[PDB]
Amino acid sequence: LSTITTHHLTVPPGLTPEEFQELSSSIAEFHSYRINPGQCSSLLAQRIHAPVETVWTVVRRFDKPQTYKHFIKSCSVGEDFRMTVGSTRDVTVISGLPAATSTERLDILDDDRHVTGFSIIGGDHRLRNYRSVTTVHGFERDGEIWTVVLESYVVDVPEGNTEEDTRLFADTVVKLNLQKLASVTETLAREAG
Amino acid sequence: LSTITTHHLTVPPGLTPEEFQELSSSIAEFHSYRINPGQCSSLLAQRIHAPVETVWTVVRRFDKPQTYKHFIKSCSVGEDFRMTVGSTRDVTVISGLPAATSTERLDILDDDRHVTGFSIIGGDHRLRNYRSVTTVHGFERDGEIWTVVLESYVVDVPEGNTEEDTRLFADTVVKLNLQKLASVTETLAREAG
Ligand SMILES: CC1=CC(=O)CC(C)(C)[C@@]1(O)/C=C/C(C)=C\C(=O)O
Ligand SMILES: CC1=CC(=O)CC(C)(C)[C@@]1(O)/C=C/C(C)=C\C(=O)O
Repeated sequence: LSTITTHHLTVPPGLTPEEFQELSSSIAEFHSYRINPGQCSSLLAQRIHAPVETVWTVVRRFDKPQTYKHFIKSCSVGEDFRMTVGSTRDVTVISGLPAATSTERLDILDDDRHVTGFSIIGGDHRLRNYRSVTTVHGFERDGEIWTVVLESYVVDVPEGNTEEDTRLFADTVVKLNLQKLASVTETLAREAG
Repeated sequence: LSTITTHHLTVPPGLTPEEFQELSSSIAEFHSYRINPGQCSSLLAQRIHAPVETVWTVVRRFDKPQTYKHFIKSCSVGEDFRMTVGSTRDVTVISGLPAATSTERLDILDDDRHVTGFSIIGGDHRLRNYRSVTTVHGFERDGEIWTVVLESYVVDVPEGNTEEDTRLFADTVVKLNLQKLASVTETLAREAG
């Protein structure tokens, strides 16, 4: 029947084992899900050579996904938008023609622990039951500093598609956006200001 | 009625004016098209800190688009594939679910001038009449060497879509793949071998 994910029990690509062992409790706490037979889930990681708060300042901007995500034509939150759990955004995504619309809900926002997450709750695309969580972590070794971002999701496998294609699609989207996040924040860190 | 494109008469993003003035004859020769009212066309550029042949070795691999393009699940050319004008490839693209299929024809392959191009001639997506050309150019200044890649396309604007969304879609795809090309070839150049 239902199962618990195992992301917190194996090393995700692009993470070292030493890094994983430092993150294993966070992965258990924030990146575990109970999933049903029609669902899949994945955990992706991205190392970033920038301080945590530099990365978090970008990651946390629910109303400006275009700043670290590809193919965002627009994102609207409506005036009086205040960043609070339950707020929603309408994203127009130009990954194809016509452009897709995704309505997304802010699920988590913890500025102290550097955790956020959202759920897709409308739109005209095929990803159903999509929910993701992103956490940001600082590392240090001999005075050197870096960040690891972890992003996991759960989603329904769409009718007529395999889990492997579903995971390949969502994994590729998340991985490429994490690479943009790394570039944007490493540029920020390099240039200071 | 029909018009000639003007890419060879203005500076595309990410190119310096000095670079453009060196490339203007190539842009006129390889990146100009006669287009009809229902069509749009764009020219994109990418500077790469690697020698021309390092970039060209990758650009020229019609059967391995996955090496510098995002979201390629597979590409099949069939046994006895020989790289000749008229050869075709079946690309499966995982930019959405279900994955798209594009059947593409090799239009140009000039290893001396570093020119290639392809036309989409089948599949189950919406891009109709898509044709692109890619050229690769070497620059030198005071012993320093770099490459510029130019990629242009012509495509039909799909029913119910604006030219601006059509250009935004194709421009973003091409720009992001040119960035992967730059990363892949700059890594190659940095590591030599
Ligand atoms: C890029 C794209 C293409 C689709 O077909 C679905 C949807 C529009 C939701 C999406 O924005 C997917 C976004 C995902 C998976 C994650 C994110 O944004 O963190
Ligand atoms: C990424 C993608 C999404 C689509 O919806 C159309 C198609 C499948 C053709 C495509 O491969 C487009 C590829 C383009 C424009 C250029 C290329 O490859 O040089």
